[PDB]
Amino acid sequence: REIPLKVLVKAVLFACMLMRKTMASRVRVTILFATETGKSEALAWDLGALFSCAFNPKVVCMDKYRLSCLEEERLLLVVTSTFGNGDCPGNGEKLKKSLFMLKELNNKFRYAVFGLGSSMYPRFCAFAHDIDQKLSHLGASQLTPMGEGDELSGQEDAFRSWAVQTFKAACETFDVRGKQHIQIPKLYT
Amino acid sequence: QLTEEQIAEFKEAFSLFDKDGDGTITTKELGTVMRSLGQNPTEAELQDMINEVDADGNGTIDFPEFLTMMARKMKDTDSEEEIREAFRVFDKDGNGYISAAELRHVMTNLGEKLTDEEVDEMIREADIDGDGQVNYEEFVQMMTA
Ligand SMILES: Cc1cc2nc3c(=O)[nH]c(=O)nc-3n(C[C@H](O)[C@H](O)[C@H](O)COP(=O)(O)O)c2cc1C
Ligand SMILES: [Ca+2]
Ligand SMILES: [Ca+2]
Ligand SMILES: [Ca+2]
Ligand SMILES: [Ca+2]
Repeated sequence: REIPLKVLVKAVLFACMLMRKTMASRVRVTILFATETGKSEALAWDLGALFSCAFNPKVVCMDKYRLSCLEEERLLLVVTSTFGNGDCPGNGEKLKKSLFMLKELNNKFRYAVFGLGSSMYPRFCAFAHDIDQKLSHLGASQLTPMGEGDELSGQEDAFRSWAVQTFKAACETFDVRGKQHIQIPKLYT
Repeated sequence: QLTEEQIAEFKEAFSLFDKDGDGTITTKELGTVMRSLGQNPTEAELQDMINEVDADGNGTIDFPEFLTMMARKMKDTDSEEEIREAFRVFDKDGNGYISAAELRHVMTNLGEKLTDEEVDEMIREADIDGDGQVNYEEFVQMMTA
């Protein structure tokens, strides 16, 4: 018993050389998040974990996202909370200004949205609804309906619920081989 | 390039995948190790990988197909990134250092539970600056000998 490090290392290099290739051949997915208290970013990186089971997801803060990209996306996923009165989180105003200025979109990509909110306020998940309504108008096809995780009534539960359903749908419109047999995380049961 | 030493290491590396010892690596034996390493390819992707290295199109990978590939991919530039992706598999915290535990973790995940001793040596097996750890520089120097 045992494997010399120099050997193991060559073996893991073998696996990595293979994952790299199947990964670059998968479909890219962009996950955008905006957040004040960090709950959206956590859910956003959770969405990435789930999407890593069939796609090439990337988690990116709304303020580091260059709109030019909208013209090349295959599937855009958005996870953001709301503040003030239908206001976006801090790191979301930059993209907010843009997305609402934007009058046209040639690449009618696919998108799904999920926003964090709190029933207490009259404008519930208003920012998430704002970007969601705006994207349909621009032409993109709503993969799955917008979800809403109520800070008061089981946010995660709702998230996970939407995370999984939005994923089974993505594996469908994108023709994912072995669709119904993909082993996803344990939290999404 | 390619010295009997390197070839022989690639054979033992090959063996790590060919657990049952029949001389071929199956789409099943591949998934097992990749998932052990925290890689999550789908069944259809597993066959892709098997199909890519499978030169005789006979359904599985023998050492020769394995050697054929590794020898080529090694002398290349992509190794840069790939070798580095190989580091991350070990360096879970991405702190730039492969600590003893991390090495333990991967091994236990590979179904290889070792005493804390043989693990600390499995490190000094490439620890240039004797800090009981493997950095990137020492890791890349260990892959390219
Ligand atoms: C001052 C303040 C104003 C808020 N306004 C709204 C609002 O108008 N609509 C809503 O749905 N949620 C509202 N919330 C709740 C956040 O959306 C919710 O706390 C969320 O969990 C924080 O998410 P984050 O961690 O991703 O930023 C508000 C919270 C605070 C502290
Ligand atoms: Ca075998
Ligand atoms: Ca073969
Ligand atoms: Ca580390
Ligand atoms: Ca060292």
